[PDB]
Amino acid sequence: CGLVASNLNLKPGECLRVRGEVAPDAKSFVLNLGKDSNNLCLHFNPRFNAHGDANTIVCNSKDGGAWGTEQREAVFPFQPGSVAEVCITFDQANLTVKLPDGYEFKFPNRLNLEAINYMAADGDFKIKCVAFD
Amino acid sequence: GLVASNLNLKPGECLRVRGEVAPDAKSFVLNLGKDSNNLCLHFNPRFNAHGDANTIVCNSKDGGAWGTEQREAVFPFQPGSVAEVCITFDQANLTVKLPDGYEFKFPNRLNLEAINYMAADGDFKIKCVAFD
Ligand SMILES: CO[C@@H]1O[C@H](C(=O)O)[C@@H](O[C@@H]2O[C@H](CO)[C@H](O)[C@H](O)[C@H]2O)[C@H](O)[C@H]1NC(C)=O
Ligand SMILES: CO[C@@H]1O[C@H](C(=O)O)[C@@H](O[C@@H]2O[C@H](CO)[C@H](O)[C@H](O)[C@H]2O)[C@H](O)[C@H]1NC(C)=O
Repeated sequence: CGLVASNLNLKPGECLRVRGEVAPDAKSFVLNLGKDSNNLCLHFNPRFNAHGDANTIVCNSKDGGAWGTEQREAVFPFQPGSVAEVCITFDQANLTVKLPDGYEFKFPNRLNLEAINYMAADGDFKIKCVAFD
Repeated sequence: GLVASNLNLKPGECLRVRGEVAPDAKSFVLNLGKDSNNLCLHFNPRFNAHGDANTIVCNSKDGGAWGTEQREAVFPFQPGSVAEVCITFDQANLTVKLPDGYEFKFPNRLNLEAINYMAADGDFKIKCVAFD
């Protein structure tokens, strides 16, 4: 397991910037956001080739230790052996993951927490920089 | 304040922390090590705290026990402004680079093969954390 950050006081509107390195042999990587490891309002999992998925982003929530229903997208703006930057924010309705080029993924806010307190990276993704602004 | 785990910061690698020092700051803390009980560096600039003023306080914590405290004479921090600190370590010392060109060494007393844990506290709002 990779970088774990807690006591982030990320309130609605505030923006979490993460820059990291995608491994050359990347099958998938994971960015987890929420209250703690059992309460995730966003499980952001780009799968190059993993768990039956190829070049597909799988988003989900985890509520009280229980996974929710997976949501899949068409576009896949990630490539192995490269640098990936995401800007993440949320409001009462959705979590939004923005990519520099203009890509924008919305995931429904299923947990409705006051803040994002927890971030964890996993899989083939080496976090290089985290910024709160 | 912010807590980071599984940093896996190896010797020679550099940890960059940028933050916002409160206008009425009394003190803030950067803790580095294995966990809250095992700190190879307790970095504690004191503006107006524990009877001290404009003093950089450093110490270690080994198995819950504070080590022998040390202090630097300079103080390149100024409340109500942005401050950046860069930390690295070898087997002998931790090297802390301060904003205004200043740099000092704190003896490596914990014999860890990596820094895996960081905790911020006090009047210091972290804005950026970088690893390389
Ligand atoms: C059988 O379908 C597959 O089920 C697995 C599973 O372990 O249940 C799914 O993989 C997990 O997905 C969650 C998020 O929902 C998380 O990413 C875990 O790390 C995965 O192990 C998988 O999505 C699913 N595959 C399909 C239906 O394509
Ligand atoms: C006179 O000794 C003083 O003891 C206090 C104490 O509470 O034990 C010291 O304050 C602590 O310092 C450690 C690091 O050394 C850490 O910062 C704690 O948060 C503080 O409570 C104080 O530094 C010390 N004064 C001296 C030795 O000048």
